Amino acid sequence: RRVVAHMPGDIIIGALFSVHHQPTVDKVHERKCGAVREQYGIQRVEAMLHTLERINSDPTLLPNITLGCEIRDSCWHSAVALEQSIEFIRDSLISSEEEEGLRSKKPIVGVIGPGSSSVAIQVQNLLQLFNIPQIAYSATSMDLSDKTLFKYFMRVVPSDAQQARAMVDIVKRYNWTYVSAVHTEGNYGESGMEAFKDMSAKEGICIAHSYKIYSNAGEQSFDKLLKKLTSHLPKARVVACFCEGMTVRGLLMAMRRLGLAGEFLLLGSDGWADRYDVTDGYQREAVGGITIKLQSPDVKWFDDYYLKLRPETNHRNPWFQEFWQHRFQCRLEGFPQENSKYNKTCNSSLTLKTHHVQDSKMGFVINAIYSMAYGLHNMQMSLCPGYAGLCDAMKPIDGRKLLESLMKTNFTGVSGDTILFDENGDSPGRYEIMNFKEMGKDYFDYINVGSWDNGELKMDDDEVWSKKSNIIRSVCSEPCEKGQIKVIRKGEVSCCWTCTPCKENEYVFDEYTCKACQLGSWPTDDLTGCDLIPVQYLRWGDPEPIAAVVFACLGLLATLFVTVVFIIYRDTPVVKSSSRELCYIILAGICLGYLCTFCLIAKPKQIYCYLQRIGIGLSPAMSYSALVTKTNRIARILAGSKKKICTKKPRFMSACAQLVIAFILICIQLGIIVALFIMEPPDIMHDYPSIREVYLICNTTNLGVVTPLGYNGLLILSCTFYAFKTRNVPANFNEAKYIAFTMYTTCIIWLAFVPIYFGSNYKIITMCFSVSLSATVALGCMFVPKVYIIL
Amino acid sequence: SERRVVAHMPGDIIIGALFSVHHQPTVDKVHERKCGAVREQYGIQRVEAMLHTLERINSDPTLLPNITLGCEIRDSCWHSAVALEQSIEFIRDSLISSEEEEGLRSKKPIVGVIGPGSSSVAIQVQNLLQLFNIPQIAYSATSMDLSDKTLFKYFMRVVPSDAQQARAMVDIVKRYNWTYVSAVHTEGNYGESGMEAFKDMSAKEGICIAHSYKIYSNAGEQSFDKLLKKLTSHLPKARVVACFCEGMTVRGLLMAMRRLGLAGEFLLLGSDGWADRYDVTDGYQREAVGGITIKLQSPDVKWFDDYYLKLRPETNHRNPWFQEFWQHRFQCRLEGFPQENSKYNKTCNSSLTLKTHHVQDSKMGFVINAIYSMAYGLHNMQMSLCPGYAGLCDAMKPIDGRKLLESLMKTNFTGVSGDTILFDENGDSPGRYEIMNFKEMGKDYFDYINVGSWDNGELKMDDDEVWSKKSNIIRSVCSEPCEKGQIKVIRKGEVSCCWTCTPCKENEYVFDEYTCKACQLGSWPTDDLTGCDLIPVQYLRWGDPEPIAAVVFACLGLLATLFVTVVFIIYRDTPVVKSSSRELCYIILAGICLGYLCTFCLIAKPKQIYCYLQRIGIGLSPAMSYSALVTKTNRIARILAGSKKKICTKKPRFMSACAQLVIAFILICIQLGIIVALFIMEPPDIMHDYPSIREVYLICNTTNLGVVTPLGYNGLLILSCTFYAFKTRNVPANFNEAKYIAFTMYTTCIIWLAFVPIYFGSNYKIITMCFSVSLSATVALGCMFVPKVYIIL
Amino acid sequence: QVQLVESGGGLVQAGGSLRLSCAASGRTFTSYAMGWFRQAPGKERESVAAISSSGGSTHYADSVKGRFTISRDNSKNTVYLQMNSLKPEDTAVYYCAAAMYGSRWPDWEYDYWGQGTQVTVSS
Amino acid sequence: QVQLVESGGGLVQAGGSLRLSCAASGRTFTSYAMGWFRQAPGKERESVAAISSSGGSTHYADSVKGRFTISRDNSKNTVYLQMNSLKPEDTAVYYCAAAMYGSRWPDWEYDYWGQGTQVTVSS
Ligand SMILES: *[C@@H]1O[C@H](CO)[C@@H](O)[C@H](O)[C@H]1NC(C)=O
Ligand SMILES: *[C@@H]1O[C@H](CO)[C@@H](O)[C@H](O)[C@H]1NC(C)=O
Ligand SMILES: *[C@@H]1O[C@H](CO)[C@@H](O)[C@H](O)[C@H]1NC(C)=O
Ligand SMILES: *[C@@H]1O[C@H](CO)[C@@H](O)[C@H](O)[C@H]1NC(C)=O
Ligand SMILES: N[C@@H](Cn1oc(=O)[nH]c1=O)C(=O)O
Ligand SMILES: N[C@@H](Cn1oc(=O)[nH]c1=O)C(=O)O
Repeated sequence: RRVVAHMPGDIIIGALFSVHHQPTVDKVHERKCGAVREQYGIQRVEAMLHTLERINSDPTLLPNITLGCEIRDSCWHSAVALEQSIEFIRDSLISSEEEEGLRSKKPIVGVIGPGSSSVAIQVQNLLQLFNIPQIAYSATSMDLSDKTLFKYFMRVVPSDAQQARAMVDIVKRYNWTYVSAVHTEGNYGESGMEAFKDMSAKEGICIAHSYKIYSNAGEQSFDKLLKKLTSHLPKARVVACFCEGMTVRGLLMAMRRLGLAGEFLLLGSDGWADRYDVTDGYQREAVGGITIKLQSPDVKWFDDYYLKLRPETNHRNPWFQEFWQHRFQCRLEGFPQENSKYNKTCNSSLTLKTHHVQDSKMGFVINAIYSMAYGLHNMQMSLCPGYAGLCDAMKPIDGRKLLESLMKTNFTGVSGDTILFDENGDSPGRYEIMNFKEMGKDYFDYINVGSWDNGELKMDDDEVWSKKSNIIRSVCSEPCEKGQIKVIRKGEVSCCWTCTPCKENEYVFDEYTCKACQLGSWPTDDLTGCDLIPVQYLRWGDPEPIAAVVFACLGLLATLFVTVVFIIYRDTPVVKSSSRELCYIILAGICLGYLCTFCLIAKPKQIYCYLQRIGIGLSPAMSYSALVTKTNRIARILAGSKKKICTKKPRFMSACAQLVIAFILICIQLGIIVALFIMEPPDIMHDYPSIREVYLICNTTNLGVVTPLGYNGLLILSCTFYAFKTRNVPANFNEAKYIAFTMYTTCIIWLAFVPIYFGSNYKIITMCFSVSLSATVALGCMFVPKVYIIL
Repeated sequence: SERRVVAHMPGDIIIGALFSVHHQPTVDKVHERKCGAVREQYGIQRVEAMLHTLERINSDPTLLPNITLGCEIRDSCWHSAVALEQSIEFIRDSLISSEEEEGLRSKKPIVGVIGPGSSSVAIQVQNLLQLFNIPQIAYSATSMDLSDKTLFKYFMRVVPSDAQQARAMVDIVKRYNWTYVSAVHTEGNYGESGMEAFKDMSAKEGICIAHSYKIYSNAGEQSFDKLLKKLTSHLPKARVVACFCEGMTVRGLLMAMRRLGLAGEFLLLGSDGWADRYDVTDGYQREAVGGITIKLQSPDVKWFDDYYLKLRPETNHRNPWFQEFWQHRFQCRLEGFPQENSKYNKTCNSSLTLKTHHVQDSKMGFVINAIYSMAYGLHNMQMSLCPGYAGLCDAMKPIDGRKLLESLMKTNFTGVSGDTILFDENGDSPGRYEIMNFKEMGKDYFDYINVGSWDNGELKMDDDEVWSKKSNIIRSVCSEPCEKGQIKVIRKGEVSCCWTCTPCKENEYVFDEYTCKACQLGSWPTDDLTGCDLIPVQYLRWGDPEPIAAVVFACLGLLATLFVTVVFIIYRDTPVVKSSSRELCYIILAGICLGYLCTFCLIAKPKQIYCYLQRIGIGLSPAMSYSALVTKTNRIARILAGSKKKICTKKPRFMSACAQLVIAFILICIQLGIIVALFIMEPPDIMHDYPSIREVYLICNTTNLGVVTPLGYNGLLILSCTFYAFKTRNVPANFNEAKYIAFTMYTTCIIWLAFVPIYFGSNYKIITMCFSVSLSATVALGCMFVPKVYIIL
Repeated sequence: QVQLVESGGGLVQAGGSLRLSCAASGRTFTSYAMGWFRQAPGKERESVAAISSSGGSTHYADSVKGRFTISRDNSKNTVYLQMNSLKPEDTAVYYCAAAMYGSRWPDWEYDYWGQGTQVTVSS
Repeated sequence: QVQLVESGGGLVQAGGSLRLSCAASGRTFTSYAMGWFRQAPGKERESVAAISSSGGSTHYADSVKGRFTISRDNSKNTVYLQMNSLKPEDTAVYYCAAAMYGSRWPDWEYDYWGQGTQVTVSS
């Protein structure tokens, strides 16, 4: 049997305070509670007793009304506090069985507590069957807002549904990406971790592996947790804990028992906010640890009341003797609670203020007790207006009217704060964030950092680490994005990706794929768009073909040097004796060849491709139409009159008409080139030999240059047959010998042009090279010995 | 101030029960805790089963003689608060027994309860029960978080956990190609634990889940149609919904499927929440067609068949709900019966029976198994503590619950199907499963039909039984299996089954399902793009057929060499050859024949000695092909610049024509020493070429200067022999031999000018090489030997 | 366990009116039908009237059709009987009895009774 | 509440032995220390013997130090006092008392009492 801490009165208010530690394994079926708890236990008890001292002395709050109370232990465990809840409603059960035939106490009008989530969820299920409203002080789990399911439950603290938001904002602000997370079993940590991993994916924060563990785990079943957390090193450096205090202390104990001191940071919820006892003895393994806290100020009343409490004076608290035993480790000689296991009997000069740690959440307890008090006060003001004390409207007290009073309470807190709540029994509050770090050498301390309210996360980054180079960011794959390296995930976790560079044909179209560009379009420097590369237009000429351009200039100078003594100075009797149109057509074809040389190094526009097609088809046609007239003028004397005897005269009876006959062969190639102009217009075309290499050409076919060459090739053999025996005919200073030598020189490069143009990759300077080579020797072997010998 | 109605039977030993008599309360009624209408097949059927079971046990001389087993039955209504009220109604006597006792008799305390029939309500009830040592044996609490005997000491069930139902559903969706499923689970920790086990065992099998959904079984339609609006957004991607929901939730889904025109839209898989329940399908049965579900296997009970049909409302005097059962299932009032329910009209005939549309319950054999388990547990307590007395002696007065637990954990007996009923150290009795399907047997005749069973992974089913067709409903697969040995798989990062397809390049091969590696230089990917095979070189030993014309042209050059040497070497009647030096024409024929020999020594695989032979034919054969000509070419130089024509005051020759030929022999080895130095500075070895990725060649180690170096000396020798034979073109020596020599050099120099761009610009330059060699060798004999020999014929 | 208390009896004139009351001490009163009995001195205990558990279906003997009016209250767990046309052969010892597990009325099963009451109708 | 029952009184020669028994009601006996008193007729009541709540720390008056032996039982919720070296001035009305919120012995603030017993020691 447990021990109730009762105070008599007219109106009884129950309580559930965690006096002792929760039972370890192989003791939970016995339900034997462990040692006492100094700061969640008897401190809360003396707080409640002094609060009822203050309320029973207030003439404002409930005059002519005495508020009794009962306090039963909870021991953080579902079954223990469920036993004590049965101990509450035992009177309400027997009040319906002794009543009909066949007085103990007054029934409890409303409880306060307990101080976990899951135990409170267990206790309400008994309480809502007897209309007994519950006001909590630390039940913060977000599955307590369901007033459809939980009608008679209230708390003066906000839900942890925004603690997950604040922890998400903290790990958002410090570049965290790939975290670990443990949560204690029972639906505080379950609901908190559920909200956290629901709000992590909205912020894209990957989680390594969620872990659940009881707060009663032995070390053989506890060291597996650090063995599983070790397998994310140095990948996951942070552990987002929702665990309660003994679980975090178990983690620190296992970190010391595995040599992992100072290994990695861990973030916690309010389970170890100001609790020095979860760090004492293990404090080197918790250094740098950041956690949050539901914000609460200090209570000055309890400071001066609580230090003045002596074990020889306190006659209403059953656990104060064992408190005095345990926190000082001594026995007492005459006191009734001996605990003679402790030696070294205490001095009578001891006090409480030595190493006094004021509780963090105990202002909320006083807020809850005041909430019950103002609720009963509002019941009095709403049902019994004209009487001081309990009249016959509250005999007995209905719990539903008490709920309607309690849901609509407005008053001022112990810090003067307006205490009120929604239609869910959740009073809003603010937070504070601390860090556990080395203040002095062998002097470790919690220290405030910053607050949080509705997303307004205000902190101090230089306060933490005293350094802007912090602990290793829990990021799986490093940010290898350089505008060139894509990101490929393996499919398991969206933050453990692989890095891969993209090709020079490829650009970063997206963070997960690289698109290739178009034909010839080239990716830019950050690989986002497909820029272009300009053509090699070559108007001013490449400098080694500039030598060929100056060579064609020298060909024009040789043309001038011939025409200065051939066209104007006509003292030569041989030119006027024969037809002047012979040498005129020779000079015309040669000058048009050297003119079409310079009409090739240009941007290939429409009319410029027309000019180059003229220079490619008609200029070799007219360059040979230059020669062929005077070449086959000798044919009408050779095959016609005396040398080759034939019985026909294929000529006319006039040398001018013989020149008309020689004029016939000119337009035959011109008609075919005009037909090629009709069958193909001279237009611009682009070339892309490589991806980088960009050119602009004309629409040139393979047969487009063979077609002026296919007719001119047979004409070579025609003029060879027409001037075969003439090489031994000494006509006009051996002119036919130099003509045969000229044709012999000429035909070789026309043989050579085809593989040197088809095999090359440019064939355009080869073209003008071939034109000037065809035009040079025909004048060099004919005009210089004809003119210079008659000088 | 509402009170329920206990269904009690007196006896010496009281056994409680929690049976779901009524439906669970809807919203805006749960705070009043007013239960709804009755439940025909989870309710009063179970009640009459328990009452007839205690009839059979109270008549058995074997089980507990001299011992009467009373019972109390209280409603549960599937709800935590209602059954928690009834649990308080159980332990009310045990509470007052510790307060009336010390100064300051109602009933006997309950020794053990049976039920209830959910998971979460049972989890609520045990927390009261383990405080008073009262053991609980369940019949449908199947959730896997009930094996924690550290936490739940006084709890038992005769059914297996749902931790293997998730395994069986995973095996079902594994067997029918399912990949991207949807899943809803009811709130409360039956569906929570089941869906947790399912989505824990899905990723082990790689089965992606679209979105898990939770919903209460009390959801109104305004908060229920959002569930189908969220399930519609996976169409036709997710075609299957793996339900762990209980029966009213599945019926709510079918009601919403009818109320949105989504009849026959998509299949849904369920757990045992709607296994044999016709009532969750009645009225909505067209929207559930083709639906597959599982069932915890149980046979029929023949006893309850004959007992239950013989139950009349004018006879049953121990069941408080049987009148309202008779009211509700037949929709009538009764005139003289005490429970009127006058809201119903059309008063029932007195000829009615129960067997019309009788549906035997699926799980009610387990109820009888649980009651027998309590009976054999008390029997083993009697045999272990009170051996020599028939009845309750003073060892069980009162009964301890811990001794009852030690008895109950070690129970072995035979089931109603003769099955050995026993369990582990966790209170979980093993069993087997059956799988059914809800499909159209007859027109307007829909029925559950058995398919197959399951035990320890041995999933035996019948695929042709389902759909009557091997072309089934659309497989819930997100991205189609586009793997063709050529198309890689790229996931977007969200879900590992919704990937994108991408073909890989011809340089690329499938090294892995998520990346394509490129091959090496010239190595080519195979047909399924797994390994990098090779492509052979163009060795060209037998020759390409258009260079075969050049090979036959070199054969004709050898034939011309034979036609010259047949009248130059043997038939030596020519006075001009014996008058001059025969070694002149001998070196000419030697250089020419070695040129035409090195032509054929080029079309080969480039080995080490073969590259040596081709380097010989490339460097020394043009050297010796000109060393052929240059001796007789500059033999005339010692007469031209020496004696009379070009007067010089020195004699750069010797006093013997044989010694003049020795002087002409000097210029031969000068190129040979430099080519030997190039052999030292570079050995003739094989090299590969890769112009394209596909194009593979094998060449010799050839430098650009390696052929210019035998040409750089030979180019200046052209101008040297031109200066040495400039005026000789007008010197009529030996039938105008110097004229044909100048014409020969004029013919010769043009192709040596032409070779450099036609070799450097081409992409093969190897048939150009032998073409140039034969062109250099042809005209030097065609313009010199034919007029010299034919004119003296 | 519900016990019944009859009240309202005594002398009344002929043709008058009277209202008997049957209080029910206990819970679950909504789960019971109610029945009435009377017994003349010397005669047997005859059945009088009945009401169902949900109300609505009331019942009367053929001798008292239209004259006696039954009523119930589930707020206070009490049934009544307003009587009319009071005659000297109605001088009897009235009884109030609760019921459950019945058949066609009059064949019900009555588990409880009350202390009874006495009415004498004079002339 | 916890009630106390003294037993074991009667006549004895001096120098003998006797064993008093203090039976206790209630169920929270493990959370109480126990105290003893006696009062001779015509004299004052004196604090005699004491034990702590967890046992171990027992207490004896120096008039009875070493002669009386206290003991307790937490299984049956009963303390005892085996007395030795009996003397005729031990004739008194023995009392058994309990307390929870005490100070140094003999200041324990006893909140319970018993019926008592009568021992007379003759010569
Ligand atoms: C990391 O966080 C800082 C501020 O907390 C921010 O300036 C920086 O951009 C973050 N790093 C990256 C890669 O976004
Ligand atoms: C509490 O708030 C309500 C409005 O919500 C206001 O009417 C009332 O005056 C407030 N009470 C006090 C004491 O400020
Ligand atoms: C689909 O399942 C069948 C058998 O159920 C199996 O033969 C087939 O290989 C599966 N499909 C794929 C793509 O593996
Ligand atoms: C039940 O099983 C145990 C072993 O587990 C065996 O010893 C015992 O004989 C069995 N009982 C029956 C009735 O078969
Ligand atoms: N307030 C916490 C309870 N709690 O756990 C601790 O470790 N300390 C502490 O107060 C909760 O919401 O569950
Ligand atoms: N056995 C189920 C309970 N249940 O839900 C139904 O819809 N039917 C049914 O039996 C469970 O384990 O929770």
